[PDB]
Amino acid sequence: RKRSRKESYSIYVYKVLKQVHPDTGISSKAMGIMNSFVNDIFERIAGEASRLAHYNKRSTITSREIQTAVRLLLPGELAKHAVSEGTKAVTKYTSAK
Amino acid sequence: RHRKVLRDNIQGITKPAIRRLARRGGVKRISGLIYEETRGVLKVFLENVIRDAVTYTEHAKRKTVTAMDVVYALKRQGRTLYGFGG
Amino acid sequence: VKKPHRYRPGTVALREIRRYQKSTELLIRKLPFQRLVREIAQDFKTDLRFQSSAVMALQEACEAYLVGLFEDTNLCAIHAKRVTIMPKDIQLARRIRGERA
Amino acid sequence: VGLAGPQILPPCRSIVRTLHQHKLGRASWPSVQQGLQQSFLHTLDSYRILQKAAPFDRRATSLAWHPTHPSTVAVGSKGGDIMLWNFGIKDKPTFIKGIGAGGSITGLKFNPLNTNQFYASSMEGTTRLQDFKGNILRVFASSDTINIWFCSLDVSASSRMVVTGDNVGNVILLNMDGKELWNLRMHKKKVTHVALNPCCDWFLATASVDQTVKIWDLRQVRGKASFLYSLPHRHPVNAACFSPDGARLLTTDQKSEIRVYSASQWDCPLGLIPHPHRHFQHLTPIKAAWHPRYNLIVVGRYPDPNFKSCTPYELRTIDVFDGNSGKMMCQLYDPESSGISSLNEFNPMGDTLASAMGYHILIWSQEEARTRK
DNA sequence: ATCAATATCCACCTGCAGATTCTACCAAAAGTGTATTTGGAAACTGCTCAATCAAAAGGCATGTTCAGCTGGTTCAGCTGAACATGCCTTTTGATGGAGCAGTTTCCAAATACACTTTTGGTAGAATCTGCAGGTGGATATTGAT
DNA sequence: ATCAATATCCACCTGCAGATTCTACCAAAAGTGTATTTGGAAACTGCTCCATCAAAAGGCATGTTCAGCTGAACCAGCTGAACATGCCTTTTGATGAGCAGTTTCCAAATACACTTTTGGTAGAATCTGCAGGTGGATATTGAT
Repeated sequence: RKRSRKESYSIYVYKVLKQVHPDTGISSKAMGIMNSFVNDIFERIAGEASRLAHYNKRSTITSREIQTAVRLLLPGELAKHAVSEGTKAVTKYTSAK
Repeated sequence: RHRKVLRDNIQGITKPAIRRLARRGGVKRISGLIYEETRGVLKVFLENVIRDAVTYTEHAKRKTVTAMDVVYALKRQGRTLYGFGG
Repeated sequence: VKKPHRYRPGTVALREIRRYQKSTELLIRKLPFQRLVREIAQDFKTDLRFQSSAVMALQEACEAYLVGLFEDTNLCAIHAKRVTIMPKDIQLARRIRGERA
Repeated sequence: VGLAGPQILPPCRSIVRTLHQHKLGRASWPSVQQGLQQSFLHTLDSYRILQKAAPFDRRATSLAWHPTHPSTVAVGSKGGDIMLWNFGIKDKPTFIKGIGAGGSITGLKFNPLNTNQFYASSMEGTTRLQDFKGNILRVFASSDTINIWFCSLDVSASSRMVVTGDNVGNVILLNMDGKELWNLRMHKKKVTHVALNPCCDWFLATASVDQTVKIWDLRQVRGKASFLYSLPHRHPVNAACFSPDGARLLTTDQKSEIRVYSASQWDCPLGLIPHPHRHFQHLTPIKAAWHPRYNLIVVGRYPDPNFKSCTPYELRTIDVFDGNSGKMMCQLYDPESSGISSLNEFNPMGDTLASAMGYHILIWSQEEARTRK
């Protein structure tokens, strides 16, 4: 009866997939790939933010730091669009409390 | 009798398999001396990675090498691997 | 028909290129690779065991690495107005990446 | 190690004269038994010519010798299929089938009384007594619930007792007509082998996966591990078999070891015979055996690249060691039989050896005699 | 071999930009004690690993061909290192004089933390359907007379 | 150039291996409220940075000249692809312990508050190795 609990990002990837291509499915291996990919990007960004924080003797990670790290790690137009989405997200979240 | 299959070692990584691998890279024509050198190269790569993996294994007081150890050992060499967790 | 039908040198290699590039299955057999890993691991630490997926992951990593190496090798070869890769090409590529040994 | 091999010679000193020395009364019997042990080893290096072969279906699990007659033997399969076979008869020996899948016979001794009978222990969960014609005479005990079955079995006639082991940790002890006063638990896990001493009647041995082997007193103990002795191990145990004389207990593990325990202070061992008989799932577990009239040991070798071999040549072969010394004296080998000799058993008679390999049964008697007119 | 022209390296000197040493002192280290958390030795258990034998599927070691690739030879350009000359962008070195890096205050914003109450993410039992595989037929790419 | 060979694409058919949908339930996420930081505005200062001038000055722009280099035809030979074969490796299915993975629990390990030193560091006061200078002995180079 003993049973563990392993979390993932699967269900959310499935949601996004159904949003962009309703008549399409995805296999377990690829979902695992996407899971590992998400984990990798998460680790890179958080580590980079940490390094920026530590270099400026600031003890708080904010949206600003994330934005900076994004501009550092990713190239060009991808950065700009993603940054747009992030800013839009913050503007929506901060208003409709 | 002397088989020890061809060396009981890397030489089981047979020639036509290396040929197929070179075919994946778009290559058309291969020299006869390539094979052995490639094998040596392969060994070195494996050696380094396996060493690191075994080291991770040694830290947890296990006798079973898990996939995670291979992933991390590959990540430190700048050859991160996706699709096996992490 | 009298004589066996015979393709010219190079064509079948190209056919192999397209066929293997279109697919994704692993080209090396499991068992020899298992034995190789087991031998090398035995020389560092004794009576180790290996999960199957770890062996699979090593297989994927090795094949991807070799594919990349042959790619750079082929470019170096083309640079010298040849079509035949040779050991010194591989040595050149690995020396440039810094994968010294 | 050494002293015999593919290249090295068996025979030590040429002391045969001692027989007449015994006729004079000077030299003692044990020295003579030593010399004739030597003789048997010498002629055993000419057992090399494999006499006979015999197949049947899926897998071998147990072996047993007809006590009175030399050339007759019984064997038990993975699928409850029993065979009885006699040599020099040519009457196409006798067979009996079972379910074939989950009915693995795991123990088999002949009937000391009615030679056409036999006891058996079965994966079905029924320690039975049954005839070579097929008729089941009597069940003796029962699981009464599947997925819990027996593994070990042995009997004694001088005391008229039967003993059997389970897959969880408990041992049962019956009379030859039922009348069960037992089924107290002895161990924590499966009981791989178990046996009774022949020269006394009333101390017992059992071995288990618990890394422990235990010596009991079946009339005196009743208190659920109010046992007599308990010997520990580093690994599990595949078999614990007594001597015929009763003073030397032999034990054989699953990883890499053989141990000789003595009458004198069961706890400590006399000697360790390191030798690989590594355990594995589909393989039949290996069972050392005594030779009834000497101080020899006979074992099947299953090489291991990780076992620290003293000898540089490691083949798939049958090894023969000395009991009260520690080192080896002979090695039987024959290609066309590169399988792994799971089981090996000598006759009570002394002129024959049987081997049970995967899907194969082998007979190793000598041959190539001279002729009559 | 043998002889002139510059380039490199040894020997000997000398004063100063950088190195080393000597103060004062103040932000870390150590001690002590007490509060908090944790890693590792026992009890279990359910997935997974270790490797044999028999029967069959698929691939590889070998040995026979022969097309075209390598690689050495020779040769017609060509173009890129040496080196002269004259002028000019840079070094150095100084001075001013604005602006920013970095400190110090401080307080209104922000967030960690201790609970309490909802809730959706995930193991596991019932459906399902796209694709692996298989059958069959039509076009494409090689290559010879 | 046109005909056979063979490889490969493409239409059509079927059942099953993952794909997909439906329960319980519990670790996880939101809400109150409070304790506790903490990062940005304001006020100052002195370090460092930026626009100018001037006197060389070593270095850069340009123009010759020719000795070595880069390719381009050509060909011997070699060496490695195509293919056939038999054979040998590899695959795949038969229904035991070992170890990854939990759960307890407490003896050891270590965070946190405060005081007592004390070693590290900025800046003043000496040292000195080595960057410049000078002079002469070979060491390369290159023509003859």
